[PDB]
Amino acid sequence: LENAKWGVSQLIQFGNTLLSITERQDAEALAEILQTQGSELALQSIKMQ
Amino acid sequence: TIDGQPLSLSLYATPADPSMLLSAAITASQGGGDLPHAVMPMYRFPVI
Repeated sequence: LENAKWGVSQLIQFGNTLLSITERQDAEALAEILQTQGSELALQSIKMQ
Repeated sequence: TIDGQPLSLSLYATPADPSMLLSAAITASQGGGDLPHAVMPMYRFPVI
């Protein structure tokens, strides 16, 4: 039971870390796509000026 | 004309369009960690 509780506590740690990694990944991809479309809008605004 | 102004109008050349700036992320590739030499200790398997 001590060995099993060890392994399951390590698995809890890995699941928490995987959750944090995938939400950081999603926020990073969001910021990247925001910068790309901001660049395109800046080009269009220069063409308007 | 009589006043020296031209009858035929002038040519209007097209200005250059603003270009789109490009960036890139070049990537590297370093080697992995290679395994060192193993030493045998004095304790049993649950202790080590």
